[PDB]
Amino acid sequence: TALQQAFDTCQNNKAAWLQRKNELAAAEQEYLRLLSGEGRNVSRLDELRNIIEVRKWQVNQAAGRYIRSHEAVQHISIRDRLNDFMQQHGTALAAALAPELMGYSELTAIARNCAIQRATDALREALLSWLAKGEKINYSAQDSDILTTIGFRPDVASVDDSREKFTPAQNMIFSRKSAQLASRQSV
Amino acid sequence: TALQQAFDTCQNNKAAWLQRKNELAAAEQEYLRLLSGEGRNVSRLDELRNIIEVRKWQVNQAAGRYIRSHEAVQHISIRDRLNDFMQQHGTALAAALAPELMGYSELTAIARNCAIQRATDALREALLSWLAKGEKINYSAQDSDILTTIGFRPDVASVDDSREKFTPAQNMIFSRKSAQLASRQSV
Ligand SMILES: [Hg+2]
Ligand SMILES: [Hg+2]
Repeated sequence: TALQQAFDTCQNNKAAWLQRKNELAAAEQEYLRLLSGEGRNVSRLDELRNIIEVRKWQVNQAAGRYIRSHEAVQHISIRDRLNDFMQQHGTALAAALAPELMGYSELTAIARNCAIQRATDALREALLSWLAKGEKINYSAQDSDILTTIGFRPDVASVDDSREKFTPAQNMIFSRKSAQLASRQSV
Repeated sequence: TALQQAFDTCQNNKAAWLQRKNELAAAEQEYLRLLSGEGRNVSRLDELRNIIEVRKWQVNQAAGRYIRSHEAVQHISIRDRLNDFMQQHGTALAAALAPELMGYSELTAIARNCAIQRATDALREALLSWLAKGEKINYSAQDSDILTTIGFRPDVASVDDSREKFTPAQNMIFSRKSAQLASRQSV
């Protein structure tokens, strides 16, 4: 399913994000070791300084991509579970909304928009009243394992990491440097 | 119930509106009979001209009041039937919306607004997809007799009748003249 793929991608993206944070930390650590020593490796320091800049960008990109993949999983589940819900109870729901919705398949564009907006306001009010009961809400059983596994929201750390904005021109430079970093043989 | 009262009021208001339209027509008819005759009852004509102006205002007011009472019946039924719906299926609906709604009773004001808006967008999308099936929508069985009796929408005649706007100052004058018209003994 699309949901399963979306979950595999989210899990992959979260790992990539944490991997980048590890790599950055490893570079920061080597840099600091050199700053703390007696030597003065001008070129190694300069190269590490460049690497650190690249890793920060990678952390930022990975964090954003992870957040979007996380939201994608939830978005797909909601859509799909709501479709199943309407399959079971659409008739009763529409019937309750009949004074707004009856004759929908015959309405003009302008009429359909009004009808949907008003039906939507009524639904919102009903949802709000039900929510006020304070009943605890669990995930749909069908998607509970996946939704539980991914967590309710991405950690704020990923939001902090992706806050910085990079232009397309910057992404061009950094994506080039990333590829260069990826083909480096350590020696 | 509030719905039963609202229906009694709608039925009353529709009758009042048609009654006013009859009264106006009766005055217009007497006026025309006089215009078509040989006589020249200056004062009766002038009084009829005044009466006709008052009846037009009454038709306008009654029409508006009828439309609002009709919408009130539908508004109450939708609210009530949706409440019953949530009573039966709220848990499943909320569960399907869990990635948006879970933890709602704990959210800040800003968070609650976002959560409701997003849950509401998802609902709208689900409703739209279900509607695209083109299944015919009937009234909830509980309110079907009342909703059928009142009709889906007020006749456009009532919209035409209430289109004209009257200021509070005009309503003051006309409401006075209406009362005067009501205490007239015909002679
Ligand atoms: Hg994930
Ligand atoms: Hg009515």
